[PDB]
Amino acid sequence: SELNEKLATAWEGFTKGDWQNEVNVRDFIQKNYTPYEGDESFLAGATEATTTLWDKVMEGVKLENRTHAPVDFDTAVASTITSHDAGYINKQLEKIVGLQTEAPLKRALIPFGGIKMIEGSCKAYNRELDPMIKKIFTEYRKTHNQGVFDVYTPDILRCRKSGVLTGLPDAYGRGRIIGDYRRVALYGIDYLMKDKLAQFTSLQADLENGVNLEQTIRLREEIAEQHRALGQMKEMAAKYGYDISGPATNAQEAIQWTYFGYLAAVKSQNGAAMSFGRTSTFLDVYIERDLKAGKITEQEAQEMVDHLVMKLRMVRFLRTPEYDELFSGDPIWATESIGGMGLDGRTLVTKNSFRFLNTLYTMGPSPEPNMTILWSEKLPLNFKKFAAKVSIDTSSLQYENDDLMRPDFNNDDYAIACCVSPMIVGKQMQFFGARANLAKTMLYAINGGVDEKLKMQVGPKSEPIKGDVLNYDEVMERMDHFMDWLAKQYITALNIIHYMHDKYSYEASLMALHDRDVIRTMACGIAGLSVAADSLSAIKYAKVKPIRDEDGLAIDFEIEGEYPQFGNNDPRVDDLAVDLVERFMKKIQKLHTYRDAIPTQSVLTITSNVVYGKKTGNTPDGRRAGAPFGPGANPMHGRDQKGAVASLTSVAKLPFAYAKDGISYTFSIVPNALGKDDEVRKTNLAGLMDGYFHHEASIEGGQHLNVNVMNREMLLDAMENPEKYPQLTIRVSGYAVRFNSLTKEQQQDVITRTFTQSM
Amino acid sequence: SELNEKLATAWEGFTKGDWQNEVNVRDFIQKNYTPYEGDESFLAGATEATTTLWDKVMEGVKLENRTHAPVDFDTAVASTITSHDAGYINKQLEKIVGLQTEAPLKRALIPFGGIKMIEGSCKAYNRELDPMIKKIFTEYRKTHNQGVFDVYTPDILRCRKSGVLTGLPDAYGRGRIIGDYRRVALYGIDYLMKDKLAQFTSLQADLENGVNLEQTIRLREEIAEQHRALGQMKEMAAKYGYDISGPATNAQEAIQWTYFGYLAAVKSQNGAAMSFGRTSTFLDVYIERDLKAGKITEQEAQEMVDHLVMKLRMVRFLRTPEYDELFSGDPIWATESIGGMGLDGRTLVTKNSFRFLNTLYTMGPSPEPNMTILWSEKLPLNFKKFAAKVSIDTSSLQYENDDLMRPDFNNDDYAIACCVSPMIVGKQMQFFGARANLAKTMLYAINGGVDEKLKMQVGPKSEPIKGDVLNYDEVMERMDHFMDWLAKQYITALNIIHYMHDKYSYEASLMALHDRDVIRTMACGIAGLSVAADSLSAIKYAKVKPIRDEDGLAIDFEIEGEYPQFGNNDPRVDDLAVDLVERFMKKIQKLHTYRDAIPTQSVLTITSNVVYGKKTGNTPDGRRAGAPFGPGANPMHGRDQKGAVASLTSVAKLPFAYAKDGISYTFSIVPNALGKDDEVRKTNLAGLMDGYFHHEASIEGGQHLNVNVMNREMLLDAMENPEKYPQLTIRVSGYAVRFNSLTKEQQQDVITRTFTQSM
Repeated sequence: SELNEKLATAWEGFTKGDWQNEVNVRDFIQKNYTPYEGDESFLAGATEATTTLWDKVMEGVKLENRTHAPVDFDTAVASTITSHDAGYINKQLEKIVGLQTEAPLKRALIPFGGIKMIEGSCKAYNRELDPMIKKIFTEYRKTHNQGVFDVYTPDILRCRKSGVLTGLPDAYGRGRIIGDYRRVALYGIDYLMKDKLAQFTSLQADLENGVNLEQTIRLREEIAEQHRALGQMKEMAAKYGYDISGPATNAQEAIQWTYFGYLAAVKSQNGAAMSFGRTSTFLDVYIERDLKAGKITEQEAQEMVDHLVMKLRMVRFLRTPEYDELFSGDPIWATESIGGMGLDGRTLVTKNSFRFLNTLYTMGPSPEPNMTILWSEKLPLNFKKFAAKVSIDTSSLQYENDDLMRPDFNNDDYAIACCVSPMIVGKQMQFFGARANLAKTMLYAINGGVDEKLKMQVGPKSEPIKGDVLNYDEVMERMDHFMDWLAKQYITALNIIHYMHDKYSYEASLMALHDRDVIRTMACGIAGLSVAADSLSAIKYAKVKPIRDEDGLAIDFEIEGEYPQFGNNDPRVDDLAVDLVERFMKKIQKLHTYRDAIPTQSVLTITSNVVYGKKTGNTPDGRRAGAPFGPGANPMHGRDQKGAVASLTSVAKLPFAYAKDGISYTFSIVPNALGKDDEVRKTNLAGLMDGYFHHEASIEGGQHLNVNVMNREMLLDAMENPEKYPQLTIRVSGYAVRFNSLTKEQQQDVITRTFTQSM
Repeated sequence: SELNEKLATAWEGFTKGDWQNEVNVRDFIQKNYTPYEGDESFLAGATEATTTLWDKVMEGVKLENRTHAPVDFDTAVASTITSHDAGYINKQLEKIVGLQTEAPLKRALIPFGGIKMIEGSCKAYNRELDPMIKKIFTEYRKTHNQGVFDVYTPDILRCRKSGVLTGLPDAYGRGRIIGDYRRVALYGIDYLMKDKLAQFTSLQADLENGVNLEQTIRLREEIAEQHRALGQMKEMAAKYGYDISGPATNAQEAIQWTYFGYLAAVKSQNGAAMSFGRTSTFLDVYIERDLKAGKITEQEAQEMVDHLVMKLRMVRFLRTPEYDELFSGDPIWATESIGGMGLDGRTLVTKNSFRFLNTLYTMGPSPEPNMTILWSEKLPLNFKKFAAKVSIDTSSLQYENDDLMRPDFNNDDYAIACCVSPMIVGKQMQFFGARANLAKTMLYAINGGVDEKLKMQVGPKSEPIKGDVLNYDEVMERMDHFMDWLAKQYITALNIIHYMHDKYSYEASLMALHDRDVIRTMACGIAGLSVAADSLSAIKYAKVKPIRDEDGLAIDFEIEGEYPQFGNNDPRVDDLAVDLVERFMKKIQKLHTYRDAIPTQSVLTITSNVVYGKKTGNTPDGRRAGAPFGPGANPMHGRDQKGAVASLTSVAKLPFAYAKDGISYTFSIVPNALGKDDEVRKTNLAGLMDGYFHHEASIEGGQHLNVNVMNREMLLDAMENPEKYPQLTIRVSGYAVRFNSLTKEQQQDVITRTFTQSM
């Protein structure tokens, strides 16, 4: 009798399945969603409530961009799931409700991660931290930040300072965790609490029998803290007049219930990336049903989605200036995975798939949510064209290869965390690790571990390369060794980091929405792949000569001849990049990791391409000192000159089999390069992607693609006239950003990047 | 190899040894202490400052005893090593300084252990907990209490309620840890901090190499927290005008420095027992030197010791009424190990050994410190007689077998924690476990796990004996099966308990005074040994008729025929006891334990003999329901009737080899039973102990002995006239207590115990 009276009332009309007897969101979707292959013809426009609400919010957004600072934020309250009272923009107009604090865009204090960062923010934005809060989180409640720096080695500290291993999650929430928020809409809190209680009890035997004693005790307490979090979710909702103890009854509640789950998360955790998951299709099941019963109109459907997506555009977090340069544009990464194909061949695309992209029109361009299209050659052409259309009109979408990941996971319910990190919802998470500086690692190989800017020993002491002319084999050999060292220091830092985060900032509310046992990966990132690969190409195909100073340190390089650069579909250099990705992966792969997280790799950088760039001296490839690296796996600025097809082919060659955490690529192409009119552009854009993502047994294919369709001229104009593009949005590294939210220097990077002029 | 000046100066005149190049307090003592074999002839009397100070303090002590409540305590301050300002009794009179709070006897709040207990105290003593403190330690900083109850099993909860496993360290500091406070006097804080930093660095390799990853990270953070604690010790002292960064320069500083180390501990941790260690002889080295240089007089020597011992008489902790009945008499267990013999044959007895016992005269009888004489047949007779004399005059001393433990440890620098738990100072500690109700375990065996009082299924559901007469073999078989169950539940509870204590209440300041790696034992206690052993005798040498009820539940027993009772040297009852001790040990010995603590056992109860007694129904031995068990390993009240030599022989037979955590025995004897005059008494008392402790290759011998020399009549008088015996002190379970500090019921227990009338 797993069919209570409300359960039955709430699920009235839903197809039966295991999902009614156990927690299985995937099954529910499979037995109930209705595939859609039509076009946008049905989409409705914004309601007056929507426009009124959004415009009010934009006023705060303009203030943020203009002042490059928070509109406001807490100074004396420690944020919790239940700490704040309900806040609204206009209670009489919102269909979906919920704010992190009591006021739109006001940022909170999440002290559990560390008190020093909060002080830094207070100082930077001219505000005073409440002395009691400071005392509590320095003497009574130890923070994640304190725990990490109490266990760090001086070597790691040197790497942090020199710029070889900087920006790791030791001063901000680790994130990279997506709780299955859909669960609360489907089952209700009470049902989920009973399920957790069962999970809790299932560990008693092992405990009593001393089986994995410490691991079992840890999991028990975690599940207990999870159970307690679910109860707080209810209290949180209650403050808003909602009772979410039971399952969602209609579309409106399905949306509200799911958002409420996410709200608890962004009210309690600092995560660099707090992704939404794969919810559009799921919610469509409730929308369809209400539509078919004539309980809701189509325009009322969009309104709800709009108000949901609107709240996602309002998620904010207090960050330090240091954080701002590591992750530019006030990012949040409220990622939504749309479309895709099921394992049974039908498309997961639905009307709600369109409703989501339509928020870009209904409310203009927006950086968040980070809407990600799970691409497949088998997608309904109607959808392929419309997505491309939205990309052409807004440059607010990103695409990931569903033909590649779906099979790799052999699951059709996986989502994208942050930029390109895949995970099966509710069953897997990542132990976030920013990225290491691969380029500086090569310089260390040439300078015997001495940093070229600080001139102090950082890497293992060893003899610097002597020749007057660099030689490929020799340089590769020393780099290989220095990469062993990097891998050991990197894993070591992450091991202590995730040990402390589990201890002082366990994300209870998010883990409560996962199975009892969750798969964990140790995601390691690589920055400057293209500067590293080219540098080698220069050395292996041209004559690179080091210019050394009085101490013999290589401070510059002269080049005689030309060499194949990455991104021009030239195996000579591309094979070198493919090789680097492979080496590093095979190295971090041999190290022991905390809680046995499976080491993984990603070619992602975020704004680390800028921070690592200015901390890295002249390199063999020719890049001058202080120059930004390329975003993610992108060729170095302007070096990919053989058009789109070429650059796309080079990147697609990068082995996702060794970069399971994702391979980011930002593609900027001028309007006319795609065609003379939108119909041609839509068709050509789609075509380009089908080729890039083309997955075959002997052709892995590309994994990700940001799509920017614009003219460099337009950006230059924006720089001069901010007030003219309040909502201008652009893809910059695997996520979107409002151009005006960037700094001068960061904009400088963007505008100097490659603007594909032809195919 | 030049010694830093500060060291060379403070160490002027001291004999060289490894102790100057490493942390080795044992070596320092060995190369510098001067053995003493003389008598008390030299002891000086109290100074006027001493008497004035003590009398002032007694006023507060009378208030405590009278009201059975704290004189005062914090309500809004979270205690820390540096949280309070200096407090005094009379700054112009104290030679040694330091109080837990800013006022004599005012108790603090040690929230890290749990907030509920603090609320309970506030409620019981009519005071209001500051709401901010409550909020902080329920929502922001998780406590030990919260963590334990989040992981407990419902079985353990039932055992807790039924009275089979109750009073475990889940609602108060675990204690049983003795930091080598002598280290700060010998080396100074700075030297110790450099040593810790070295320890910290010695773990880096393993860390980087993924060797015991999690254990290494834990130890690193612990050592870091230790290092940070040492620095706080300095700040703490500074508030008193002392700079303890450097080594102690004279006797006065040696004492002050050592106490300062202990003060930090009792200012930061709740420990049930916060023992002092083995310091008297150590301090004598500094006293001798100052004496020989004519820098200090003998009377000035006693004054210092008196002021030190006086502060030890002032240590207080906020406890709940529940705690008060589990550990009666407002105990602290500031245990001092005096005398003993070195491994090289010479006695560790010194003039300071006498100075310490002399505080009993200089300032009257006192429960604290818990002065423990490490007894040896080879002790200078002058000392044996004087100790006995002090016992006869005050009943404030206890004796432990040095001839047994010294060899077992093959170390002459071990101390006694709490009552009878031995440990090599600075190198070993214990994971305290209260005690289990062995008696109730036998009843469960006879009633198939159903609690003979709450009639609920507590133990594993089984069939109760059906016999009309209880048969030993059958009963035992069951008992065995049930002991297995007890052992699993007990170890399981302690495993989670010490896991949480390491997590939420790590005793940083005490561990900072230990080596990098510390030996840990999982100390489990057995209560009601004598009621259990006798009960078996009855069933095996008489006729026990099980008076059942309308469910078959045995709620009483009829006894036909006399039967052997423990404590009368009857191998038929004595051999049962020895066997029980063995069985339980061999059982808990097979279970996996947290951090690999080596399971250990002790026959100790504290006031649990009263709490478990009233929660246990009629037993086969004849004891009525609600009747107190015997303290520790003592025969049940009044059953040992063959005089001293007999009862002592029975107890000495108990196997210390299976009760490594100690075997407590309260021995009370009437004055005339020992002799017609003190000279005879002194000699006879000493003789009794030499026999009891007699250690031979085939005669293990006794381990502990409390010595009470008094007339039951005197106590009866005290009960009626409290105000007449303000300082009356008595041994009650392996520690001392001011008679007036006990409850009516607890006094009731004491007076009904055996008062040996002859030898």
